[PDB]
Amino acid sequence: MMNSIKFIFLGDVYGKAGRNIIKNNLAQLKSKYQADLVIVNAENTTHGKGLSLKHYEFLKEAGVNYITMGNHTWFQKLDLAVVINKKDLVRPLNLDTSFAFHNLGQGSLVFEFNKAKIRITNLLGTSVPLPFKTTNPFKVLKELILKRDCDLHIVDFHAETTSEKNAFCMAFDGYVTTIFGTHTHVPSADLRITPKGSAYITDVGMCGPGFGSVIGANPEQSIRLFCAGSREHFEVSKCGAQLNGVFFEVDVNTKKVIKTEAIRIVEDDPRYLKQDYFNLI
Ligand SMILES: [Fe+3]
Ligand SMILES: [Fe+3]
Repeated sequence: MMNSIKFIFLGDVYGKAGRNIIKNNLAQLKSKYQADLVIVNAENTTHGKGLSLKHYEFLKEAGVNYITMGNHTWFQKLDLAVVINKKDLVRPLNLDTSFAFHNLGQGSLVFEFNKAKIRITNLLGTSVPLPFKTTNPFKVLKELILKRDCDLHIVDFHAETTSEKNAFCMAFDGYVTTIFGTHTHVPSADLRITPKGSAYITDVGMCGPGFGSVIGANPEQSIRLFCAGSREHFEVSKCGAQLNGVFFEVDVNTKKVIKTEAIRIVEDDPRYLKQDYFNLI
């Protein structure tokens, strides 16, 4: 018989484009994989940064069960007290006490699902430039692990560097169920069940604007930044869309990952064809 739990983890939700492609495909995907639970990083949901209450309910009504965040966790000030306090939402645990919000919400949570105590933890890589101070991710997660209270442990490591990501993978490989990297907005072809029985991927990717955008932003301001050096406001792209995620199923008994598959959907937009960014635009 052997009962397992089938999950679906989606990368950084970015703007209206990300919101829409998830609403239009989650049911189908949930059905295709017979998924039991859906987890998503929603750090870029509202206007490319943070999550409004309105958008939190949207994701919730779209089928999302749990949410992890990142460096833009606290941008939507108006509803943060209410949003990040949501019981099924986890923010970076890795926060230094000098930072306001160091105690606003959960950095890790536990719930049980069919004879299984499941833990979801979110952390910030030391390689990510932040306006505030953070504690060491490696040390923090190690201490949490030594607390030994969970059969499954899902980790969303929001980091910038491939070296920090893989060093993290090497450090906690068998001590956790999954180590999924996020933050670069580009999926890696890294996905696999590790030699120790965990699931790993350098970066899940993003759920937001598609080809014709720069990591979710309008190309114009981006090209200018890298050319002239102008600091002109970033703008959310409305060009097409992409959905990136990971499907994985554990085994409640051995609590080892038994299967993994990368999930990807790309929608091109004809409006990109009319663009001529070459005129360093
Ligand atoms: Fe992001
Ligand atoms: Fe980020």
